Amino acid sequence: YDVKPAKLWVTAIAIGTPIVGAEIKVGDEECTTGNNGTCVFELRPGTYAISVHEHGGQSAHKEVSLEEGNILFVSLDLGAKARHPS
Amino acid sequence: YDVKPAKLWVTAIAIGTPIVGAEIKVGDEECTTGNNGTCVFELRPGTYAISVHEHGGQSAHKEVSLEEGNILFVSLDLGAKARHPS
Amino acid sequence: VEIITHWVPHEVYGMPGEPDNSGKVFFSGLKAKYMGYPKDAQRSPYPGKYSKFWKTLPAYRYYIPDYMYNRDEVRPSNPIKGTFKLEQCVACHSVMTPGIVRDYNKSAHSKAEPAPTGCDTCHGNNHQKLTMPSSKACGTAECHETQYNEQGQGGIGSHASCSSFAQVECAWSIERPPGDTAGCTFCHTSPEERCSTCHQRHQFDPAVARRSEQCKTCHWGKDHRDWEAYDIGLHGTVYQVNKWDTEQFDFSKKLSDADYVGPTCQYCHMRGGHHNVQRASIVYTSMGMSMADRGAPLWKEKRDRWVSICDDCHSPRFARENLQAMDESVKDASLKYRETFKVAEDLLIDGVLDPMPKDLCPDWSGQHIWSLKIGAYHDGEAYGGTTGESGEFRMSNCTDVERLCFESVGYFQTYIYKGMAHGSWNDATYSDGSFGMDRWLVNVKQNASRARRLAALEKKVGISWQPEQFWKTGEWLDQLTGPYIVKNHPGKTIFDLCPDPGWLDTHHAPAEEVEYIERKLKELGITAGSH
Amino acid sequence: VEIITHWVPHEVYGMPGEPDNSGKVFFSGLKAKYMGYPKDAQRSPYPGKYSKFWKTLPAYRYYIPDYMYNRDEVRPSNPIKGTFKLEQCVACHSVMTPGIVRDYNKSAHSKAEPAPTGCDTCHGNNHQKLTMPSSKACGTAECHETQYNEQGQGGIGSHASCSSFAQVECAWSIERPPGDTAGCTFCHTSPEERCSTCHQRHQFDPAVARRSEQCKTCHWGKDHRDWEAYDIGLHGTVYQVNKWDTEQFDFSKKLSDADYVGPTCQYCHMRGGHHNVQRASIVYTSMGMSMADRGAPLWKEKRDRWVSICDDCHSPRFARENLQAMDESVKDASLKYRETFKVAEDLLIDGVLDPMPKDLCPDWSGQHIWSLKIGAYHDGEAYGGTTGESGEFRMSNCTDVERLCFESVGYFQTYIYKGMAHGSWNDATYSDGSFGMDRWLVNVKQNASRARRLAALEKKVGISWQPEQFWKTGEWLDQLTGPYIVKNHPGKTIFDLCPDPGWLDTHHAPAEEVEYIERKLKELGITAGSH
Ligand code: HEC
Ligand code: HEC
Ligand code: HEC
Ligand code: HEC
Ligand code: HEC
Ligand code: HEC
Ligand code: HEC
Ligand code: HEC
Ligand code: HEC
Ligand code: HEC
Ligand code: HEC
Ligand code: HEC
Ligand code: HEC
Ligand code: HEC
Ligand SMILES: [K+]
Repeated sequence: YDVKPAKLWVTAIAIGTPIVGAEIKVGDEECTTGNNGTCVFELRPGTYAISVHEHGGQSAHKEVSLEEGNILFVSLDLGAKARHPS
Repeated sequence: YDVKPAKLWVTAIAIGTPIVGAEIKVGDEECTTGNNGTCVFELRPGTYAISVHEHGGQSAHKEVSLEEGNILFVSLDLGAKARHPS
Repeated sequence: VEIITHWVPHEVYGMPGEPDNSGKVFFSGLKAKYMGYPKDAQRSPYPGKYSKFWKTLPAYRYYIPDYMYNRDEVRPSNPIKGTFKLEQCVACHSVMTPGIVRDYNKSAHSKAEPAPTGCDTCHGNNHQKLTMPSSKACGTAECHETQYNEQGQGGIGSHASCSSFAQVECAWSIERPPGDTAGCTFCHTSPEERCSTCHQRHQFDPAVARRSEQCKTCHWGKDHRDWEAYDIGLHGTVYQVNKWDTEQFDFSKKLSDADYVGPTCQYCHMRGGHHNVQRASIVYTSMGMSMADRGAPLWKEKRDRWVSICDDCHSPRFARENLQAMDESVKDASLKYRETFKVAEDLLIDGVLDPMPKDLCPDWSGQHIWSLKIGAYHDGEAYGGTTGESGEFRMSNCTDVERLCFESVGYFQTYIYKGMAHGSWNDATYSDGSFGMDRWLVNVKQNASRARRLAALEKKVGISWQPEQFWKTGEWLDQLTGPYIVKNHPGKTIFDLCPDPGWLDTHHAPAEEVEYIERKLKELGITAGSH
Repeated sequence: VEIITHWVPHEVYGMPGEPDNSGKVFFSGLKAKYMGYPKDAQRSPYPGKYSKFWKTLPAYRYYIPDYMYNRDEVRPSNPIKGTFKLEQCVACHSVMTPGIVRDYNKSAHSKAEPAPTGCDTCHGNNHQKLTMPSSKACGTAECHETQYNEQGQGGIGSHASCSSFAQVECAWSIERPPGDTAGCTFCHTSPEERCSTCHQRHQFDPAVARRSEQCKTCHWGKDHRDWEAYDIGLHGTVYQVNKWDTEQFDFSKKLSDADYVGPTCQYCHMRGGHHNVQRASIVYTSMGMSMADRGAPLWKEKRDRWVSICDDCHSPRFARENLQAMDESVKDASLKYRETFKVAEDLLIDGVLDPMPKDLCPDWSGQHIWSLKIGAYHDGEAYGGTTGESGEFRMSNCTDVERLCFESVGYFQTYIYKGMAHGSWNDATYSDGSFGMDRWLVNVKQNASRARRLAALEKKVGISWQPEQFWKTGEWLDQLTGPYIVKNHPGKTIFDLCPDPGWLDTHHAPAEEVEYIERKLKELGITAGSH
């Protein structure tokens, strides 16, 4: 029997615009966002802590409980202070 | 072997409009233009002189040396003096 | 929506006084120094009466090709040298200009025997002495003389004269910088000069030429909603719904055998495949701006012919009476315009028009003749010009009252004629038709009222109104022919400076047309008209 | 046509003073008490700099979904509970929303192996935690990163910025009640935010996306007749005649292999299937309202690239010279507008403009800056605002002269650029093109004349004209941002109240663009511009 892993999308926003180069921590996994501002994680069932950090000093946190074969998109806005020139 | 003739298009105009009635002679073959205002000649390769004579006493002259199997369109604008009512 | 002055690198922002042809961005197009068209650019002069004042662009070479391309003095340079066989044209261009060869290979010209009508047949063998084939080239006795002669049967305002008369002697085109009216060259010259019209090069497919949409590219817009009227009418509805159903519309059939459910432009205007598109026309009415009762006994035989075409899918009576309705709409439209014109004419006669023609920029001719003056109807000091001479009919460089009058007869009235003729009921009414003229009549009356109220106030208070400077001069106005003639040739007009005979001098109405009218006027006992 | 006040039961007739949101019929929309948009309705705030003043409707949630739908704080309620397998999505929705499932089943997404891209892949498994997939969702590295990155290469005025800049910081949208400009949200956000653009959900067919008509839904109308110009031009004529003939147009082919008889929007703008639709653009000219000679040596390489595209079916020369004609039309158009603007500017400087900006309702910013003021060109007391600051360019809340100027450059001028670029000769001339600007110039001059004549009369008679109350206040005007800021935040502007960095602060021109311009200006020896 194969336990189908959960798929978690995490999008980092700064009042509408995607944050580039933000680091998203979900469980033990790390992802540094590209132009999307979106990281996709494939995770085993369980409860996880999502944390989005960006070099400006702004952070967003959300705790998520994932079942078997769950697909969830998470959208976290870090406010206007997370918007940096170029 | 067949010496493929050269096709000579001679268009008589009077600052735009085609001159009807105007006659064109090249070599021995004598053409006289209709409403179209053009004469299609088929000539043996060589050098030929083109003359465009009119009833209204206005002419244009030119000379062409046609090789084998040439197609050349010639446009000769005789001017406003080669333009009579109706 | 803003005039965006950011993001784009500053290095490319144009600053006041800099040339417009530098390639720099001028915000809202302001503050640039007008350099004008490239007069050093290798090109051809335009043909015809007004050659001297006809400013041209390189692109124009293609549009009247016999004069503007094919003469040795004018033919443009070409980087490819040599004289070639047909095989060579095809092979090289198959890669260099792929689409042209793709089209050519599909064409009947390529398949023709014993010898194909190849690139060389239409363009020549010598790549340094290439030519662009005009209608004259296609219409040679050996080739398509039939279609050339058919088209050439057309009178004024037909495909036979749309270049030589309408465009070559186009007032506005001559008057303005080239590019202002570049589109006019590209549109007008085609039907008369280039047979790639309707059946596109290089495929030359009669099947595609039989489609209604072919005409839309020219027969649309502000001053002739031919396409729009047809398209939205029930004929156009039938067409759009059925055109790709081969059981309803078979474009492979010749027009003589056309058995469509509904008519196409070609079905009516090119009956039997005749290339004189004006063949069935009753009388030329200057785009429908001039008025005629086409249903009058004078034109009985010509209207009957139209009923013969509608007869195909309707009772004579139904068609007869529907076209009679058109006649009535046309007459009622001119009734409105006569009222509209009266208001405008009264402003001129009373001298309260703001401003009077004398205070406007000189017209294309270099004169101060009233815009709306029709030489055949108007004569007097107030109108200007010699006896029988008309003004420059325009929507530009005039008063609002003059402009709105132009719009009423030159746009809205044409929507009524073309609308009713093609079965577009809304084009003749709500959609800038009858009710368009209504709206403009109100607009004219209001403008007349305001101008008269100001003149009355200024008289009583003792102000003599000095017409503003912008009526006389301005950045665009200064570039026109009018100011140039007044300055550089003081005593004379454009007609003096261009003494050559025009199109009208060498082209007359056919003998049969005069013969018909004279016969019918005698038959009915109506007085003949004047010059 | 009447305002019909009968037949419909009286019980539902709205009487003066009653709420407009009661659902009662108010004849001609009169006498109702304006209640405004439902601010209690569960919805999302708009993102961006002006979030605080951005009034939103529930419907907007879909249009910028990452911020406006996908956040837990905002996600709307749903009557269906549970987390489901893909089978369950399809089975339930096959009946509940049949068309979506019909589309999905046709899509390649459903057929994909080893696992399909199913409803759950794009929307989520938990029906209480559903999400709407943005361009970011499609553009994940595992999926369609290529197309996302391609589109994202676009600069200002591209599909990459049409939401984030143009719409999120849209002056008029912010200024007005929502619904006044609801259509702007629905149109602008799509290309940037939703990849269901061009290839519709849920079928996502590239074959349908390759059709010209796809672009028409946004690229039409008053300020960009892109579709109209293409459609009526010979390219559009060829298209309409041949588009359902598979031998002429094969939409199954990829754009790299496109061998059509005539071009599509995609053929030119999405060359090779590249998703940056602006890739081939020469320079951003603010919808063509700003002016540039694109044929100038500065832009030689960029124009050459366009000739390379036309090369497919034309000689380089023919294409080069045709686009040169466009350049000339563009330059001649701005010549006219400069004359038009001068008339308007003179009214302001002479202070006889009726009325002056100070007597109009405050602009969106809460200021009385002149509508037509361009900060880069205009500075002075008469213009208003700080140095370098522009006015709110608008067709609303202004004088006729201001309005007609906006219309001339913002509508008619664009018809000339787009018209000439796409081969619509009438769009550049008769159909509100060159001759549109002509008509408006006359209209501006007349309005200037009248205003000056009144001012002169009032001086001599000793009347100091008090601008009417309706310039300042009115039922609609009172609902705008201007009056609110003046009343509630007296000393400050909207820029003070929204201090956050804007789009322009974080987004700059690409390095290669600046590098090219600097190289070319040095190569030709032209002075660089200013801020
Ligand atoms: C542009 C290249 C055109 C296409 C394609 C078609 N027509 Fe045309 N047509 C065109 C012009 C410029 C003119 C006359 C201009 C002038 O000198 O006044 C015409 C004329 C006609 C007419 C006669 C109108 C009149 O007032 O007598 C008709 C009836 C007509 N055209 C019909 C027509 C049809 C049916 C076409 C499609 C097959 C068509 N035209 C193509 C320009 C162009
Ligand atoms: C092939 C797919 C084409 C591309 C790419 C472009 N054009 Fe085209 N054009 C094409 C056809 C088949 C036609 C119809 C030819 C006819 O006989 O009418 C055209 C037409 C034009 C025209 C108008 C026709 C004329 O006056 O000669 C113009 C002005 C034109 N084409 C220019 C043009 C330019 C500038 C292009 C690049 C941007 C371009 N075309 C692309 C086929 C194709
Ligand atoms: C549009 C208004 C056209 C213009 C301008 C020209 N042609 Fe045409 N042509 C047109 C149609 C609709 C058709 C099909 C008519 C039919 O009979 O069904 C044609 C057909 C031709 C043909 C084929 C002749 C035949 O066997 O039926 C030729 C050879 C042809 N046309 C030539 C031609 C030339 C030389 C033109 C310039 C003067 C020309 N055409 C103009 C529509 C239009
Ligand atoms: C048959 C039902 C028609 C179709 C299809 C189209 N038109 Fe027509 N057109 C038709 C009539 C009966 C008339 C009035 C002629 C008259 O004087 O009684 C017209 C008028 C025109 C004109 C004006 C011609 C003139 O002499 O002034 C033009 C230029 C014209 N139509 C063009 C045209 C085009 C381009 C069409 C296709 C879209 C078209 N017509 C359709 C009859 C019919
Ligand atoms: C009933 C189902 C019908 C049959 C069978 C036929 N026609 Fe008809 N016809 C029908 C309607 C509803 C109308 C419209 C009447 C109106 O008031 O406008 C018509 C119209 C005609 C007309 C006149 C209109 C026109 O297009 O010219 C004619 C001349 C006509 N019908 C003839 C006709 C003939 C010959 C039929 C037999 C083949 C025929 N109709 C069948 C409804 C019906
Ligand atoms: C609406 C949803 C659109 C569709 C469908 C297409 N386009 Fe678009 N396009 C749209 C907007 C709102 C914008 C820019 C707005 C702004 O921020 O200024 C654009 C932009 C373009 C451009 C660039 C224009 C410029 O000034 O640089 C091009 C060349 C363009 N669009 C072309 C285009 C084509 C070819 C399309 C069909 C495949 C198309 N667009 C679809 C809105 C929408
Ligand atoms: C199926 C036959 C439909 C019915 C019935 C209605 N709509 Fe539709 N709509 C449908 C499709 C296939 C599309 C294209 C989807 C895309 O990706 O663009 C649409 C589009 C819309 C839109 C615009 C697209 C968007 O912004 O999301 C709107 C606003 C819309 N539809 C609303 C709508 C409404 C209110 C309807 C009832 C009156 C309606 N649609 C009917 C398919 C179908
Ligand atoms: C219209 C302007 C479009 C927008 C906005 C987006 N796409 Fe598109 N897409 C478009 C066309 C005309 C085509 C076919 C192009 C071709 O190469 O022939 C496509 C194609 C795709 C594809 C298929 C890729 C392929 O194998 O060729 C994908 C996967 C795709 N597009 C995705 C995509 C995404 C993710 C978008 C949002 C950012 C998007 N497209 C926008 C037209 C348009
Ligand atoms: C090829 C022949 C084209 C087709 C088909 C379409 N367009 Fe185009 N477009 C073309 C050119 C050569 C230009 C001018 C570009 C320049 O700066 O020289 C344009 C212009 C536009 C623009 C403006 C882009 C800008 O940079 O400002 C837009 C937005 C645009 N075109 C859109 C567009 C659409 C939607 C089309 C389909 C209907 C379309 N174009 C057809 C060439 C061609
Ligand atoms: C006669 C039936 C032709 C044959 C055979 C070929 N072409 Fe042609 N071509 C023809 C015409 C009537 C025109 C329009 C001329 C004008 O004055 O506008 C053309 C035009 C061209 C052009 C320039 C226009 C353009 O689209 O760029 C080129 C470069 C051209 N033709 C090339 C060409 C080639 C390579 C051919 C052989 C395959 C060919 N043409 C065949 C008429 C005819
Ligand atoms: C080699 C490659 C060839 C050969 C053998 C022929 N042609 Fe051409 N032709 C060629 C090029 C690269 C160009 C474009 C030149 C440019 O504009 O930069 C052309 C152009 C034409 C044209 C258009 C002329 C114009 O722009 O005004 C025509 C009408 C043309 N060629 C016709 C033609 C014919 C009839 C040939 C056979 C005899 C032929 N070409 C040969 C490239 C090549
Ligand atoms: C011989 C030919 C016939 C026969 C046997 C029938 N019809 Fe007619 N019909 C005929 C002509 C020549 C005309 C046109 C008359 C004209 O307008 O000049 C008609 C007309 C009609 C109409 C239209 C009446 C109208 O215009 O208002 C209808 C509706 C009609 N015909 C119907 C019809 C029916 C039902 C017949 C069989 C019983 C019938 N016709 C016979 C020619 C002929
Ligand atoms: C209607 C308006 C609107 C509603 C009010 C809003 C806020 C916008 C925003 C803009 C802006 C800003 C631009 C940039 C140009 C400028 O001069 O300020 C404008 C561009 C525009 C185009 C691009 C055309 C080009 O660049 O050649 C397109 C395709 C637009 C179309 C939408 C439209 C969809 C049918 C509606 C509604 C509006 N616009 Fe816009 N927009 N827009 N626009
Ligand atoms: C042109 C006019 C017209 C010619 C003058 C006449 C007499 C009418 C009559 C009316 C009336 C009355 C109505 C009812 C509305 C009102 O406010 O008075 C009007 C409606 C109308 C519609 C309905 C649209 C809707 O209700 O949403 C339609 C489809 C109309 C179209 C015709 C039209 C055909 C192309 C032409 C011509 C006219 N109308 Fe009308 N009409 N109409 N109309
Ligand atoms: K018949």
